[PDB]
Amino acid sequence: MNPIILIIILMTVMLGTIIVMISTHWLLIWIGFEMNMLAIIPIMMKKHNPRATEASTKYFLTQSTASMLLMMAIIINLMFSGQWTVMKLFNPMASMLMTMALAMKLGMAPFHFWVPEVTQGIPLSSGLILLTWQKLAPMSVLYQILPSINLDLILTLSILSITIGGWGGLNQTQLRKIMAYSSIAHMGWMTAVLLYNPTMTLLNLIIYIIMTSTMFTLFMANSTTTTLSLSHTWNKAPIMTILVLITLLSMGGLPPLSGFMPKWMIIQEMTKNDSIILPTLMAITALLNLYFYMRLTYSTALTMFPSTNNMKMKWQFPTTKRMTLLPTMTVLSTMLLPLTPILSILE
Amino acid sequence: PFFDVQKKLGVDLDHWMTIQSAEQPHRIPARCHAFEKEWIECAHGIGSIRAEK
Amino acid sequence: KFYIQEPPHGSPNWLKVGLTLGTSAFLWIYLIKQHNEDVLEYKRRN
Amino acid sequence: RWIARTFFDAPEKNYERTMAILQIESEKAELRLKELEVRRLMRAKGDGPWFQYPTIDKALIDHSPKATPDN
Amino acid sequence: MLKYIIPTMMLMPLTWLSKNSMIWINTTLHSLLISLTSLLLLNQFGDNSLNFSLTFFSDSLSTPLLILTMWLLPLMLMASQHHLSKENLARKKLFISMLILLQLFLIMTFTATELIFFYIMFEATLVPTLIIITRWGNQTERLNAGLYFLFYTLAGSLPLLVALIYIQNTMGSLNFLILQYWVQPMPNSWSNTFMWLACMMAFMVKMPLYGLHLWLPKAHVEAPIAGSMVLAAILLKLGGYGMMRITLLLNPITDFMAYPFIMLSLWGMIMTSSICLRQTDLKSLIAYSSVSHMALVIVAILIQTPWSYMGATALMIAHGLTSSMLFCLANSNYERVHSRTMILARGLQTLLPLMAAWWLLASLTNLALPPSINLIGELFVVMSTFSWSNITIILMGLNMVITALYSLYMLITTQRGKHTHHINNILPSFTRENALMSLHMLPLLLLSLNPKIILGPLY
Amino acid sequence: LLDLIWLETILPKTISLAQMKMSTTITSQKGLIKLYFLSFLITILISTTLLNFHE
Amino acid sequence: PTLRWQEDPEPEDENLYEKNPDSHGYDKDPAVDVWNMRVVFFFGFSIVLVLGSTFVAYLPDYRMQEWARREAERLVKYREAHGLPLMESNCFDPSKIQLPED
Amino acid sequence: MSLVYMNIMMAFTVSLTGLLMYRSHLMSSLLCLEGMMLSLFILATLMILNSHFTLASMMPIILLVFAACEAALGLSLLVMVSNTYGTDYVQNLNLLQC
Amino acid sequence: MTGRQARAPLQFLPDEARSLPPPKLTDPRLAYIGFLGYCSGLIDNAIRRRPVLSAGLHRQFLYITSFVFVGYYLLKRQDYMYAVRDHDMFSYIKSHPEDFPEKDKKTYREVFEEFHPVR
Amino acid sequence: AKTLLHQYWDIPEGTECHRKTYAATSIGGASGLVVSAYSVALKTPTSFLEGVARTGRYTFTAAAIGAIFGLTSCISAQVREKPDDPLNYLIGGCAGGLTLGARTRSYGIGAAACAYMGLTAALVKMGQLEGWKVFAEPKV
Amino acid sequence: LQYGPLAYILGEKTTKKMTENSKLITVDGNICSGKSKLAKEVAEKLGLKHFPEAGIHYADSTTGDGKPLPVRFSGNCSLEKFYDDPKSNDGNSYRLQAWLYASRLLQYADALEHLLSTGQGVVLERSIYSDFVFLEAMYRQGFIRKQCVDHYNQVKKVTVCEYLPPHVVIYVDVPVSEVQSRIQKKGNPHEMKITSAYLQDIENVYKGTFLPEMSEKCEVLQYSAWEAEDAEKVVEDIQYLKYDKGPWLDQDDRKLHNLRMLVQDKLEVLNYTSIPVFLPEVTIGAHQSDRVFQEFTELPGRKYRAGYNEDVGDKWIWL
Amino acid sequence: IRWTCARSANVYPNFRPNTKTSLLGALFGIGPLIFWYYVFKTDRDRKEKLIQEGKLDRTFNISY
Amino acid sequence: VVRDHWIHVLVPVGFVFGYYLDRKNDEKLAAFRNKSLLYKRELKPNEEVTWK
Repeated sequence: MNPIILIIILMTVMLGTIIVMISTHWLLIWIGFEMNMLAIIPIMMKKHNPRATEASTKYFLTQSTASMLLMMAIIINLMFSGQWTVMKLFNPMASMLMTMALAMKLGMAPFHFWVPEVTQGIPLSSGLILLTWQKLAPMSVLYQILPSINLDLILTLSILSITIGGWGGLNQTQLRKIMAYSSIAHMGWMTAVLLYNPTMTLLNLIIYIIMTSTMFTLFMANSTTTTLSLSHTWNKAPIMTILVLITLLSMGGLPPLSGFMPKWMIIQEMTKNDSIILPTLMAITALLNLYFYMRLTYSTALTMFPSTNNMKMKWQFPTTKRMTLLPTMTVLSTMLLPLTPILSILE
Repeated sequence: PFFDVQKKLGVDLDHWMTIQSAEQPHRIPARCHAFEKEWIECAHGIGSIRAEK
Repeated sequence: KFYIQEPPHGSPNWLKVGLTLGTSAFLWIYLIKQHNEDVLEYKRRN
Repeated sequence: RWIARTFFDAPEKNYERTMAILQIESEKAELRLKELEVRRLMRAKGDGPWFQYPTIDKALIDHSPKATPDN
Repeated sequence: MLKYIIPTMMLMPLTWLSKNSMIWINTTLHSLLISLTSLLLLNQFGDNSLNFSLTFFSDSLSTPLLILTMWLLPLMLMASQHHLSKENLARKKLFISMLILLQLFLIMTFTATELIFFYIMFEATLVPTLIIITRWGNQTERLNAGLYFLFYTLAGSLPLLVALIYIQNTMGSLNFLILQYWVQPMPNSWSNTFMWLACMMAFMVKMPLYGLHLWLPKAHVEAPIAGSMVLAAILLKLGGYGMMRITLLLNPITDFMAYPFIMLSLWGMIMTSSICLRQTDLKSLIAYSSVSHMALVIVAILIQTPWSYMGATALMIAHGLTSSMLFCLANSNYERVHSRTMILARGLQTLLPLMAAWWLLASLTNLALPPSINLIGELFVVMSTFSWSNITIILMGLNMVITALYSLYMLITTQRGKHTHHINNILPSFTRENALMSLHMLPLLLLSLNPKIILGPLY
Repeated sequence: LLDLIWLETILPKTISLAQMKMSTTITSQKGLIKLYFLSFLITILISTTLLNFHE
Repeated sequence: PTLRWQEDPEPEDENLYEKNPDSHGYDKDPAVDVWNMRVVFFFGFSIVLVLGSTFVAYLPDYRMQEWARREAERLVKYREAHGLPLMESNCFDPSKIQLPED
Repeated sequence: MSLVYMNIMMAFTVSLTGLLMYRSHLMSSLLCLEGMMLSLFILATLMILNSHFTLASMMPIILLVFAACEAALGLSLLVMVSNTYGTDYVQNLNLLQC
Repeated sequence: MTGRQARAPLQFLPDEARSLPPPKLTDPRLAYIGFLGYCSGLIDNAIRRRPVLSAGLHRQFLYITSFVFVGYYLLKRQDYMYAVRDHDMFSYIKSHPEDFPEKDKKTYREVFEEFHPVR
Repeated sequence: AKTLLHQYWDIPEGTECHRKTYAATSIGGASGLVVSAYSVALKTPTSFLEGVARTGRYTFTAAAIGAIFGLTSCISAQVREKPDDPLNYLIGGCAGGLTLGARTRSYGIGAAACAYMGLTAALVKMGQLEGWKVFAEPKV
Repeated sequence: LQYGPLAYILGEKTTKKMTENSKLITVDGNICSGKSKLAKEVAEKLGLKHFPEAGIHYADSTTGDGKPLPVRFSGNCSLEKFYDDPKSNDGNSYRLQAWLYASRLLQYADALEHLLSTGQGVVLERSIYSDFVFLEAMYRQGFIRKQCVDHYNQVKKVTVCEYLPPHVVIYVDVPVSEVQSRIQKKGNPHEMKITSAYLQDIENVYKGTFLPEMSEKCEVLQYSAWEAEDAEKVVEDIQYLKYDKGPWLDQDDRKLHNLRMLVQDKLEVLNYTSIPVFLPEVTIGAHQSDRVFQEFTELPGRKYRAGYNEDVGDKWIWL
Repeated sequence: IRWTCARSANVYPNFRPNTKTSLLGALFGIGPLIFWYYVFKTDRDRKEKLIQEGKLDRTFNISY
Repeated sequence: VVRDHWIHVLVPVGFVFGYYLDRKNDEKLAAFRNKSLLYKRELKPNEEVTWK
């Protein structure tokens, strides 16, 4: 690693995502996804273990076949009414292939098998940047191409994403796999409301990016991969414990806390449409994806595990880790309940 | 979010590649030029649902 | 005194604190000026 | 009488507060019902200025006499 | 109301920038000042409810529960040491501030205009008590206790959100006057039955009813005194007040669809009075006592007589006082001997000579001694249910017989007859516990003198 | 009998055992590649021709 | 042949008496315990309880009760003087109805 | 409809199934990905030649160069896999299990 | 809902947002934003092991100033968005009187609703 | 799939019997083929004949559940002759749960599947009776 | 602190702080044989700085105030109790051993940071490699359960595999009876209670594994017993040592920058000290750990970030 | 303490759902409940039909 | 005596501030001042107000 090379590759990730955002041409959207891939591969393998090798291999294969299936859908779009305009499509087949390519690219339950495996063997900075930008970049495209999608596609992907991201997570004790299963569940939530009012989807994108930044920042502050290490960081610092409490319960989404606002507003502009059994099923699965948060809390801050010494040694040294931006994102991620009418900040 | 840096900074970096019936370098038409001109002017400032129907 | 050869800080640098207080005073005066201009615009227009 | 004078609030004040809150939230409820009906008919018909997904723009379209006569 | 809200916010940094050996006096003093301030609320009169402007109002049903809550807070705040009076300064301030924030969401929940605000503050009432009982539960299954607690209350309370957003987006806004004054009778579809089942089942979870009553007892016996008294008194009677709000809608269908809930409530009242006649673990008998009285409350709510609502609110407030007191007595006995069981530490008539008078007075207000408010509530509920049906009075008096039986068995079991003369460690009573007793039983008898306050909106 | 053991077998036990079984059958997969791409293949086929999405 | 532990025998019981026989409920600091007893009886009973008793003993006419008493007395005397029977039934005007015909 | 498009899309789907199912080596899978790449190249190029869509004929050569450097990154990853093992098999990847 | 002059680029606040009255000084929402900024500075002093409520006061002043500034701009955008939603709604009501007729308000002397008592 | 669910609900209920049970067997065979496809995609049964045995087992169990479901639906329609009450599909779902418990050879699995399938089949008839939309408005 | 990538771009490399005195020399001997005498001799006759023996309280000696903290916090090691009873079932051998592993690792990281930070080369004594040799010989006497040997092996796997080996190792050989005579001439009775077969097993493993595991990583100089000052021979054999092998030949600049940013913020170094396996001979219950942490906060110089600490300064909290 | 731990928390483990325990639970749990629900149906049918006929003693029956 | 201890005086300041803020809220809700049909008298006799 060189810092010049890393800042240049960060600039290329920024450039690729902005080209995905701004370009009215389909080729440049595909080029933006590809440049995002080509730059995000050496963000992984920041170490040199074979873990990152296998992880970047699996990510590259799924990422590349997603990109090529997107190009397939675009060339079918030009087989029909032929112009390079980001608009309503002209085929249920091309829209079908495009939603499946963006579900492979995004992370979705028939295609979600690569996400926990790729998050197991990478450093936390690489996992943070891949989760944030790879859940950011296709949402702009779906926000653009919404008016020509069969809802069976999006809704089956969303329901299955919420229930599989729930049911995975009870058995996994790696922190990265827990965060990845939470990511699959929240992307199901952010996919479900796409054909109804996408302002909710982009606001939930803002909220979830803030939440993931707080989570992986609070795991950058202490090199922890298991919950036993979280008990040792209970022993060495007390304020990390109450922030794990409040931020994990904000991932849980309880009404005094900021993570309830993306669920609640979705249920609002979901039940002004006359589907009701689908909101109550989704929200029962939202009750389901809180237990692994809860046992994570019970490991960290509300029970007191026995601790190894040399924390006796560590108490001399300061907590001199740098934090990128922890407290701003923390209290923005937890205390954003009474700012409900900031929905209108988006459109 | 489909941003509008394309329209705010004003430099049409991409609008020439986009449709047919643009400024070709040697001024030659495509196969369905007049049909595109009529369809684009039919669905220009229309709300994309009654433009559909 | 009391510290073996290593204070990382403790004597605070004066460029950073002066920069933060200066840009914060700049931001206060800018927001008061912008608010005055907006109230002037509303009371002119209506 | 003294407790009613120095510590409490008048019944006329309470009554006009009730009439004020009912007037305000009656305006709220009627605006909200009109809002949802306007939104649903504007999606169903598209005449309004809201659900206009961006169509083809003709400002880049410039006609000129080409090389081929039948264009 | 905001003048009754903002000194609780300003009471939060009091505990933080009060120094060592000083937080206790300041918190107790200023919470009692808030108790005077809330005693100054009672102004409500005649025709309408009392509006505390647009965000807030109070019926004459929320007012006694609110004054009860802010009176119960200093009682708890003095109750909650000697098991954490030797812990750390920062964690002690965190505990006391969490209790104050819990009170703040209790008052937010009782003073609600819109049911969405009510639901947000309802699960805001939920979240701190979780942390308190899980962290200081003082037994090896407090994990399971808090886990069952939060999962039952969320998994039941969740379709209430969907139903309330539905009533929001089909019939205007959600003022209680404008939920009132406009509600058309919704006829007997099956969707109306599902929506009624959603709202009523969410609050059935919160009461609890008989089918969901094992929610309670672990979350009392594996929980400290503060979370126990807040839990029992304010959370169960808060669920009761929530159903008293929301039952105004859906009148022509609750007649046809409210028969089985009356049924499960009655049979569970009988079986719960039977289950707390034989158990050990003294703390749990009061928990199943609360389950029995809340099943009686649910019978009273789902029949819809003004007599029934007056008896309902009287039974709510009187049982809140009685159960909070009797939990404090069981706490005192456990601080004497660290057993929590029943058959072990008998005697205690010789020693602790005036604590027996408080056990007697608590067990007789649990017995429904007839000038007390408890028998007023139980009596008008029995009157309204005999007007509802001519044969249900056998179940009511059977509850009465077995309730007297287990309450007086609790009295003559643990504190009657013989010291086991191996105990030999207990010291005589402190002034703090007797001060908490005089905090308990003076308001109950003063309400027994003047009970025209606590009867409900259908006075 | 009736309260404790049967009410704990009806409301917690069936739910919690079902969650444990579905977790240990979904997220407990051995880490290969060919099975994941064959799952993608049968997802494409089961979306196109069995229960249609483009029709 | 192992212990799995390193800690003290839990707990270390300290009787709150036997260092201060003049102590109230909590810790052996002799001044602030007297301060607590003074604040709980003066600012908890002596200024709260009896003042609340005098406050709730009399206040305005709750639910307009004695107002309704005197109003009913005047109304019964009024309707006895005007010859019509007290409590005219059909509280809403039977001329003010528009029945759905059949 | 230009019936050749039917057989080219059929060959695309055959290349896609060849990308998905594979048992022995990752190299043949990446090579069938290259074949799928060439399929999209050929189909888009035949359309742009037939329709006389003459201005934006950037597509075949640019799709070519970009997905070729994609294949270059894939070759670098496969060389790293063959470095960190004896072989480059589909198996011997049974660490990092789901 | 969708632009409504996305033609007419993104335009963080348009010039018609000066026609509405601005959010005033000491409005309660920006006061809550300032309280959240103070709590953010306090928890920043709580992450590193410096003494809380002290030795960070320039950071307190900077955080509160920046958050109040950003919240002021967001409140202006919020007010513009709700105002343009109201203007579009009432203009669409004015543009089509045929589609939304008013109810004939029959008084309660002639509204028949059945009774269905409770016993 | 779409055509067989459309021909399921197009037949009135009603006694146009054993066409409905044939449609229910087709429902069960399709769902069993779905589950068998995912299972053979995620197991490596080793060998191929064992995989064919697993697919045949899953498809025959699901087809038998759907068959006895439709049969007791038809019998409840013939006996009670009320086309509205969801108690008939409560009987149907509990019968399907008992057949699932019979073809797994257990007790509590069959009882829990009786409860769940009875409640869900009652909800299916009930939501078709009132009219609850498939997946969407999707309008406003 | 002025560090990070910004300092790496302002000042380009760290190869400018080189070479031929900036080096890692390590004097490894047996207990009371290869000691600070010869270490200070080569330090003052090579122009090169010295680190003391990594004892128990070196973690308290290297930072904060000069006073070593009591053994309720730095302990619970009790080195004299290890020399008294290396058979107590309460657990004293391995807790001491893991504390000494943390001590050796801390002083090794300090030496690497000081070698990178503007020279000028350092000497170590009884390094981490001799530390695992020492514990494996302690297991050759058989005082520790093999489960705990597996634990220490896991610690050795995680920690050691990130660092560069030292440049040279001066091995000192003193026979068993001579160390017996020296420790009898010292006179500490707790230290006099040590046996001789333990020391024999130390020498046997220390010659049988350590010197084969060097293998031109940490190029060696093997010296005899009375070969001591004799400073001319050791200084001159360093001066034409002919550095050939070891992974110091390939950095080139980048591993040096990554090691500078890995050693600093030393909690990065100490993230791998508690793995954990939870070690029934080592771990501590909750209530003892809580009262020990509260008493550690109730030390006057160690509470809440001694850069910002009151009662010493700094009169700048800005009112 | 052994008796209390056997009596309180050793109930639910151990257990197997058998035929006898299931029949006894369904005999003591839903049986008397549906019994009292049938007799409340009976009494409410009688009261509803009687006051729909209007032959009740409600000359003054105020406190309902 | 105020700087001797100021911790004990905080919540009366908070209660007076909340009381004044509720008075300002009721002054902000100053519509329907005399326009009822049940409480309807003229401004009398001094100055143009009937409740604050």
